[PDB]
Amino acid sequence: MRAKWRKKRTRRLKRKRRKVRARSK
Amino acid sequence: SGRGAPLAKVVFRDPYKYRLREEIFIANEGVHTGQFIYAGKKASLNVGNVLPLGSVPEGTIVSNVEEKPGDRGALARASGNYVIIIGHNPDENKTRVRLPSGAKKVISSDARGVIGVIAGGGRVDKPLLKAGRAFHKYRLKRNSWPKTRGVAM
Amino acid sequence: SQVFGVARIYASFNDTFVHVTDLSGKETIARVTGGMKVKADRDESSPYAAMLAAQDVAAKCKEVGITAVHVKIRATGGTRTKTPGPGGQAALRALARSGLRIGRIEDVTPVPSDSTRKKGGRRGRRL
Amino acid sequence: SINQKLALVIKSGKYTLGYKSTVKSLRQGKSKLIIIAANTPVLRKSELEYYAMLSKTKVYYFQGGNNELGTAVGKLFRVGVVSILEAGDSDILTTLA
Amino acid sequence: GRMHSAGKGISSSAIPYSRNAPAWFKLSSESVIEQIVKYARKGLTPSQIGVLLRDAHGVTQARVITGNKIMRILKSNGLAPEIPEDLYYLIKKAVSVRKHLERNRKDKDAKFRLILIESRIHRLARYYRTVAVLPPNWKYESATASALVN
Amino acid sequence: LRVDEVQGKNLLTNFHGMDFTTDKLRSMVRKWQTLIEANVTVKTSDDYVLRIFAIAFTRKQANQVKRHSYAQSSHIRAIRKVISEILTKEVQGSTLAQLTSKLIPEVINKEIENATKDIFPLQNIHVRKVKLLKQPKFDVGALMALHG
Amino acid sequence: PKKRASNGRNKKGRGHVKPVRCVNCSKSIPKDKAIKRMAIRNIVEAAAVRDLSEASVYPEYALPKTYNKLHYCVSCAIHARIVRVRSREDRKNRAPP
Amino acid sequence: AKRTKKVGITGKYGVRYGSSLRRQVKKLEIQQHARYDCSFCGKKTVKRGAAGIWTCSCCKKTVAGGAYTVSTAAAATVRSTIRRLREMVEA
Amino acid sequence: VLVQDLLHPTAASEARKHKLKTLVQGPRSYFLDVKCPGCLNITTVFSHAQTAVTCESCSTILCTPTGGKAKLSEGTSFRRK
RNA sequence: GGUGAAAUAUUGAAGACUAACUACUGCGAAAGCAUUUGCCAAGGACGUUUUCAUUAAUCAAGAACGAAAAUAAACUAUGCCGACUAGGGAUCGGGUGGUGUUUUUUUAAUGACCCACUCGGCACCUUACGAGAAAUCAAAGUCUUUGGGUUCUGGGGGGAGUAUGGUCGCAAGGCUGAAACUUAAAGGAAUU
Repeated sequence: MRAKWRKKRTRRLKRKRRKVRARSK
Repeated sequence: SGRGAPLAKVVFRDPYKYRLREEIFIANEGVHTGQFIYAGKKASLNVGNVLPLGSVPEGTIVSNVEEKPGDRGALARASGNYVIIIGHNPDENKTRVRLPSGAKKVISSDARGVIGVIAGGGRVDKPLLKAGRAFHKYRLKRNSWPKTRGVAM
Repeated sequence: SQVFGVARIYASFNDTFVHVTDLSGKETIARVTGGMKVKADRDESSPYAAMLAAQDVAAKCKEVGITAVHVKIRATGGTRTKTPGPGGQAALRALARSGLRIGRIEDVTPVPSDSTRKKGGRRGRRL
Repeated sequence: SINQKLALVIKSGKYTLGYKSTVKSLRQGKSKLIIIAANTPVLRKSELEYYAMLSKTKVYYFQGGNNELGTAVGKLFRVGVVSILEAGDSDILTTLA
Repeated sequence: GRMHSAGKGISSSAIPYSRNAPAWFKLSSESVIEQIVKYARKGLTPSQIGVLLRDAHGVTQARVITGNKIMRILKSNGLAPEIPEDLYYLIKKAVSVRKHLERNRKDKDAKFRLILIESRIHRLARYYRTVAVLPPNWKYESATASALVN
Repeated sequence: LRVDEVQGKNLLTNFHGMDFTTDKLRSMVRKWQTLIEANVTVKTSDDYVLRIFAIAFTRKQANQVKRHSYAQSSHIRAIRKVISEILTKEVQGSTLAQLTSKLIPEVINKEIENATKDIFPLQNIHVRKVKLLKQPKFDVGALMALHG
Repeated sequence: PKKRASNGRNKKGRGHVKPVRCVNCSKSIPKDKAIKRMAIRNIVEAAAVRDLSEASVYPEYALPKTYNKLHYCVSCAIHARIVRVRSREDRKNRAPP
Repeated sequence: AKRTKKVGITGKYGVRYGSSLRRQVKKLEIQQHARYDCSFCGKKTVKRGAAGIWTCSCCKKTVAGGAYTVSTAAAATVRSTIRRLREMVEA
Repeated sequence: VLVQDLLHPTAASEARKHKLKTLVQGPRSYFLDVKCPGCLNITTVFSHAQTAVTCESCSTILCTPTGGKAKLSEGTSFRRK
């Protein structure tokens, strides 16, 4: 499997951790 | 005192004796004080000047348009909007013009129309923020605001 | 040297139309589409359906009077395949083996402006 | 170029940049060249043309205004009236003006 | 390498190997001196002054007539400019792209072209204050440069 | 043509257009050569209005080797404003009567061909598609000046 | 692997070439990155030339054609058009025959 | 130093209302505030008197215009076709 | 190739190269004492002149500005050097 | 209408491609940019016996621009500037000479074309003695007989463009950017 379509799914993991900055900061 | 786009109080030199009565037009994008704004079916197509739609070309954007010649004022009069003549049928004076939402109202060739747009574009292209200046605008309009939900009454 | 009049033969893909109008197109008489003797849909594109189509119009052209029907074959339709249909070829060959005379044969195939994007997509119709 | 020509009318020529200056220069009859701007008032432009006939001057209407005709006279302010009396010894006597 | 571009053009000047000559030139050193002061007193600048002597007159080059240059000749007579020839037409052309973007603000390439003109004009004034020929604290603000060069 | 007036089952017609076929334009236009589009508007003196067009093409020369060669832009600009000039001053007056008195005998085709022939000629260059759209009204007086 | 010089289809020192409109399926793909097959057939098939000049008027006329440039898309070019998948070096030389 | 950082003339509205809104605000905000150039006397005396009113601070030259700015995308497109077709009356 | 006197080359490959690609960057051009049959004063004109050269009294054309060598105007006595 | 297969026009509003023209060809920093006429300029090859005189080459940080919906499979997969080692038919634009072909108005002058040259590129092809794993490349050559200047980056492969923060933007989103722990294979060209 090509790491290009795979890197799309890892930016989705950072979207959930970004909404965590809001509830603490 | 109670509108959005200003008005050009064009006074006319009375051709029946030495008399000068001040008549009224709408706002025209860029018109100075003392502008020789000529009015006539035989007066050339210039911005701010007025005469018959059939006595002028297609694509021409006019304002204060009226379904009848001498109405002194009908459609295409709101702040910042315009009208465009998209058809000329010299058989039975018919000038097919387009309004702001997309209307095909074919009027007379002698129907009154002044070249130019209404001075006041981008008026709603800017949010007021403060409903207080919204209260300041109705100060010289009417009480059609504030509004409520019928689910509340 | 008889009774003239155009038609405007439209032969796109999968079907064909063979009607007759006057020297303008506004006053059209005897429509009869190419499929009143065939209930197959797909079998209306081959030279078989094209032969009986120029036959259903030739018998009625000798029942009223009109004989010359100008032939203007159409490829498909502007923003389309623009390729001469399977039955738009055997339509001219059909009026020959019947007895219909032509005033002049001309081509009026609408060419697309490489615009008005044709029904398909990036890869279009694939299987 | 037309900008280079008037560059020398400033490099030696004696012109009148102003309304009272062109009135004073013409009331004497030493000025023979004037250049009005098509952007500035035409009433101002017209009195110079009506006084051009009287002082016998050759008018020319340069493209732009006084802050544009001031750019040519080599300054940073505004002036749309160049009533030149003595030229800078060039072709600016009988050019396109 | 023609700096900011990729074009490797070799179209330049090829001065003769003859430092003396002509031998077929009438007049003298006085004539070229007075005729070069005449084109500087007209406002043609050494670039245009030197070219007009090439065909209108019989001046191939200044080294082929005197030991000084048209730049160093205007210096001696006192009919020289306040700034360099390339510096004058670089600010004059940086006014055309700056005032143009004022008539056409959505010029992405003309804004980048206006920037290369000025970026180049700053590398120029970088070595000009580095050689003491013009003011050392010279601030290049094309704002007053539009009504400065004209 | 266009319908005029009918007199006892004998109706005449007048010049109100001149369209073309697709095999005519698709035949003249080939690959490796240059094509030109020239738009122009001309009116008459009988309160009549019509629009004309003109498409230009290129050719070869004596002892030609290369099967190619394009234009240089400073060629197309000149030929465009030349065709418009001759037709806008030869169609005004006596409506389509004089308009057709120069288009059928091909005066325009031999005029532009020999004019720019001093440097770069160019062959074909016709009118292609031309159609009228605005007529005066009625009046049997003006409609009789053009009859046979 | 680096084996071909035109890689996809002719592209050297640019980066944005506009596409053509496919005939059969309507697939849009660059002019010089797809295929442009010009098919020259008649208003019929190709067998009754004697029958055409015996049903209509005037001798021969000029022989009219339905010549149109049918643009395809690499996909319909190797299926609905000429295929004959060629080898390594019988892939460089440019020529239709 | 400078009073703000990225809020400018819209800071007179504290933190009330919406962010994305007050942003587009600063836009035409400055386009009526800016002592724009008066295309008559060649001097910039153009002042926003009553949305569309642009007076000249000398001899009084009040000229028609746009609400906040003096002309946008639409107002420009129009004035170009009308002046070209204006000389098309004698052409 | 392999061996040749790059010092004394033939007048052949000498006039068939660029001015800066030659062994010495010299003027591969020339000059002309062209003049109009009415004035006795000859005007020294440059090959790729560009600027239109006039006479002492009456202003006339001698060479028309071109991309390279300013073409001659109809027919005037041109003398090289 | 359609799938392998059942189940016109008398005239015009508006915009697309700016059709065809439109290709191993052009211009632009890259991204990109397909008509046309005119204004507004600009930038480039060539042209130069015009001027200055090293003004400079390459570049952390910083600065302007950026398909499409600051980013790609944005790629010539190939850093820029400089030199030199290569021929050819080409081609684009420009320059020289040709009283040559030819234009018919009258040899003219000119002009187009044809011929070699030619610079700036755009490429491709045949060899490469060289280089390169090979494929291939006048560059990936002038690299163990190793050094013209210089920017940035990689060190088994994962983790990972992820954690952490920092930092830029109205925003998505980015920039930057680990570590532990894991295994002896991953990868490239070519070949059967």
